[PDB]
Amino acid sequence: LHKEPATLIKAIDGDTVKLMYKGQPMTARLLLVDTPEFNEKYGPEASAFTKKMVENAKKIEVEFDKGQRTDKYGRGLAYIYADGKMVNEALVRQGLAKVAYVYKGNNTHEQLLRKAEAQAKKEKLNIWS
Ligand SMILES: Cc1cn([C@H]2C[C@H](OP(=O)(O)O)[C@@H](COP(=O)(O)O)O2)c(=O)[nH]c1=O
Ligand SMILES: [Ca+2]
Repeated sequence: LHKEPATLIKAIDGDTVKLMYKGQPMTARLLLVDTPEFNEKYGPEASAFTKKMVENAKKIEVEFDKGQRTDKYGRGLAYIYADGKMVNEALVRQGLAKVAYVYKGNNTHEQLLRKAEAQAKKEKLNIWS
């Protein structure tokens, strides 16, 4: 896998961000995770976390996995990094997302995110509290 540069356009919610990628807008949905809806517990906290992470980054990168790059709603599917830190992993490690939507052939970072989830769960953080 490889990390490609992109520019933040706007944060959207806990697991969706709008990026300028190769000069065109992309609504990127984070691979392998599920954040609560804004009307669910920890929803606002998940949105706030991702917004702060992407808005404070000097450098955002997009990394597609090996399988499909667009979902059935027209969103890009990727791992997003903010100054070298993966947003997908950070959300999970904070108990603000669960590992979810794990489809064959787009699951490179599955083990990594499940490690994170295990720690968040042990710590009873947020969703796991
Ligand atoms: C993360 C991810 C979501 N999706 C789709 C599945 C869900 O639509 P379906 O329920 O109609 O199958 C939806 C959930 O997105 P959100 O959690 O953003 O609402 O996004 C993918 O198809 N592939 C993915 O890798
Ligand atoms: Ca969601």
